[PDB]
Amino acid sequence: RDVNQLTPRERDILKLIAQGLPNKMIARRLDITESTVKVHVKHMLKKMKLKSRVEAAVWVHQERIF
Amino acid sequence: RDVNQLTPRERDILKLIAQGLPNKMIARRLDITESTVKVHVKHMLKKMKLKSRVEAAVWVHQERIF
DNA sequence: CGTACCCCTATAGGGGTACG
DNA sequence: CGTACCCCTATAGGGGTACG
Repeated sequence: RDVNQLTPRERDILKLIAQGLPNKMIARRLDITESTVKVHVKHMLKKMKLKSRVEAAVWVHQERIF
Repeated sequence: RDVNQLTPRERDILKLIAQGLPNKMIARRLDITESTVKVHVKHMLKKMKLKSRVEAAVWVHQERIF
């Protein structure tokens, strides 16, 4: 499970997720549609082999990735 | 925002959420139905003024509640 | 309090295609 | 890659009643 294997934008989303933001807020924050955010989210989840955004949030904090 | 304001069972749920577990898994781990888990989660969220289980997980880690 | 439902809407997520 | 949608099911959440 390596964070370097993610694309920049995927790391942008993971960071906002780890801060507790719902997809709609992440979209407004990055000024892109929720649709696009949701695409990055599932790509990130599959790559990192995580089952949900909460697991990604927890993982990011436990492993102090950011 | 104080963790002591929650009931014991609500802290039980909060801990499992901060470990990234979905409600169904929390029910099986605690040996209660998913319905009951959802009640505790709902109560916990309102009392702690959190908008989602993700904010609850992120809060627990940032403030090192547990 | 903790248990376990009911009702409903909102959010998330997993597959796909398409195109600068 | 990043964008933005399509499809769908799954999960989450907010209100309620009930009862030992």
